[PDB]
Amino acid sequence: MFEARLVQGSILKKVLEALKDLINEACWDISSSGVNLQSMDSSHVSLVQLTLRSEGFDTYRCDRNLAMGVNLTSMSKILKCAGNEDIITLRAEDNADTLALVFEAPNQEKVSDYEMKLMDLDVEQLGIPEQEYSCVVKMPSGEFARICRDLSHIGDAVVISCAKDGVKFSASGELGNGNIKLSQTEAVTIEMNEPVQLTFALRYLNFFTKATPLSSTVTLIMSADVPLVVEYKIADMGHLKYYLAPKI
Amino acid sequence: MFEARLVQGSILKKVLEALKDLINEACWDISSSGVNLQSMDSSHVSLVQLTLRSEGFDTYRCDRNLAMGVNLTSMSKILKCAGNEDIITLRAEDNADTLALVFEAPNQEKVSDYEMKLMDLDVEQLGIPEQEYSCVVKMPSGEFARICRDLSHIGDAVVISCAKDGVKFSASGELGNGNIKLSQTEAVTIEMNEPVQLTFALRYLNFFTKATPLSSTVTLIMSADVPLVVEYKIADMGHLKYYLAPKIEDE
Amino acid sequence: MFEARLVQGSILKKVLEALKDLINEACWDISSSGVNLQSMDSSHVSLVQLTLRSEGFDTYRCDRNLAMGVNLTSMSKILKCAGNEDIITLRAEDNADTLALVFEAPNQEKVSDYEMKLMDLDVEQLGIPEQEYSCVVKMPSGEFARICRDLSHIGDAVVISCAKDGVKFSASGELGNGNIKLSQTEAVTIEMNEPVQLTFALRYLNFFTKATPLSSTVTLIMSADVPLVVEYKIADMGHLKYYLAPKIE
Repeated sequence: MFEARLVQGSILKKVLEALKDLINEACWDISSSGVNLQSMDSSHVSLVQLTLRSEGFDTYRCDRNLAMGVNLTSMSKILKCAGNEDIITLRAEDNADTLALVFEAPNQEKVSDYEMKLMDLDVEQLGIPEQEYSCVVKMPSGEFARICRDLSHIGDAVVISCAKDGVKFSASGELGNGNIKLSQTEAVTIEMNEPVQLTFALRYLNFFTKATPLSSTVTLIMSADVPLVVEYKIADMGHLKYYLAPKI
Repeated sequence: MFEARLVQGSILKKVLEALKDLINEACWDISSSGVNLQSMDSSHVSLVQLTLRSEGFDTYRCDRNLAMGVNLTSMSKILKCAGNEDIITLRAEDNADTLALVFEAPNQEKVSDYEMKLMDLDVEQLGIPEQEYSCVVKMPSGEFARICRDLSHIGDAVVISCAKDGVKFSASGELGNGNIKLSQTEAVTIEMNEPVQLTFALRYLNFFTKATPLSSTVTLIMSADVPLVVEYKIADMGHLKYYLAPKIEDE
Repeated sequence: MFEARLVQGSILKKVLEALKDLINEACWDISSSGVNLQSMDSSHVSLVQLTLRSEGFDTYRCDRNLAMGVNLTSMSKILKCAGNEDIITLRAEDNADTLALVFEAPNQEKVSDYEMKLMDLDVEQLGIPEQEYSCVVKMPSGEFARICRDLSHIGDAVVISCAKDGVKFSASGELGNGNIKLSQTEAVTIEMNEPVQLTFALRYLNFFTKATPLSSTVTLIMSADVPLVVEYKIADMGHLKYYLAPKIE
């Protein structure tokens, strides 16, 4: 048996909202420590990793580890049927085949029960090398989303430069060019251990900022020659992290 | 002759909003007791009936019965020109041809006058079978609209099964299946005099829920072998009722 | 060297929003008295004129007159990158080629710098139409926008009839007709020096009401024989005026 009860169900809604634009299907790895999901995006450019610890659920039981193949488009459509204050319960039998989602309204007079067919996917885990923290930028998540949206009107790629005084986002295109300079202060903190200057495709960052509702801050972790990490904390539960390799 | 003054003009706006998605044209029957309208949908699947009693109007005068053929799209375009707090007056001369709508703002500095051409429509007598109240469900109108929208993501048809303790709405499709169970308590009341289980096309129920702004509650009246009634009360005036035949089973 | 600092940058955002539906490219004429723009719209029916006087800017310096050819679509995209409370500075070197727009948040922790390529345009050469103030109506801008939208559901043109006590807006089409009567009082004032009854295309007036955010009042200046003026004041700075001919003449 697998059964997990989450009183703040909107978390799951926001999680699915943050993944379906990027991934069509993926494996949810369920174990006694909680829920882990790792997947390349459907264009095989970026990597996504989700962690939800068992301690963040109001009830959690996992008799046997399972790897559930899920069409995220379908699961997101089902989670649109939950109200933002619903209690959400996931349940799956040993040897999978279907996953049940139960939404209990807080009045207690209405209960919704959805059953989703599970898919047959063979995906193997990619390893994540140890992180080098050359620059770490923590900033309001809405400000980062607006930065990416603004510069994608100028160009298709952003140059992120992190040096002692601050962090700069630059783009260049047919209409001209732009840059946005942030200095350390809705607080902005900058840990610069060695300067970095890297180029990234704005299309993928604009996908990553769909996780903005999960947290009021985002963390950017940059180092030379390794993927940028864009990370959102899922309070008292885990994280959603996106990895993106720099250009050229 | 005909003249009716309605101080809460937004009612008419909401009425037209609730009809234009289902029917294009309809005959407004005007008499001294008030306004009646009945029409099948443009696909002749569902039926709509509207009553606005003369007593719900602040002024009401009708010297001779009229059957006004109205393009509901045009009437809706005109009523979009009224503000939500406008006083709305309808006026028509004996033997019709046009309907006048006057919108008076509450400031009193602005008055709008619209004249709408009427049209010639074929009217087919339709009878309503007396209602059998096998199951009656009263619930918040917003909750019913959300139930219908949620399950139309799962499938195109909803099975409504009504039993002693409660009512269940079920759907099935690709993606899988879902059901939503309501128990008696934003109050939900369930009168089950005999069990009913019927299937209905979610597309038409989704048309019916465009009436949600007229009332905070909706009533579902279900019986075996007779069309479902989905009813919204128009407080202190009348009602909008929608009728939908169940889907026919296979074999 | 041209440099202009505007502490209420949202003015510039609203201006570009009020022009971009109507004009793709136009010349911004910069002089020591300020910023002037005039252009026919992209369909060559209506005329648009913008004035922003130097005194309205908190800083203003113009060493030499410039004619900056600007793609207004590009400029509006850049100005969407400014927040509504940003301080905006425009800057251009002598002999143009690019225009710099600097957006400073008021906390001072964020600064955005955009460089926009200018273009060489062959301007049409236009006079500003003659004025006669036969009738002048001042009214809330939102009410005027609502009148134009509502009647464009009835017909393609509005007949504006002006009398001493009030003004009437009428339209007619295949579904029927409508009129909206305003009397002099969110006040509407009417200076009627000669009676007027004039017809104008609602499609173009509906373009003009995109300037509604710049002002809570709009002024209609009507005459037989010269173009209607629809005017929005840009408070303590200038105006945006739209012109439409009453007749084909």
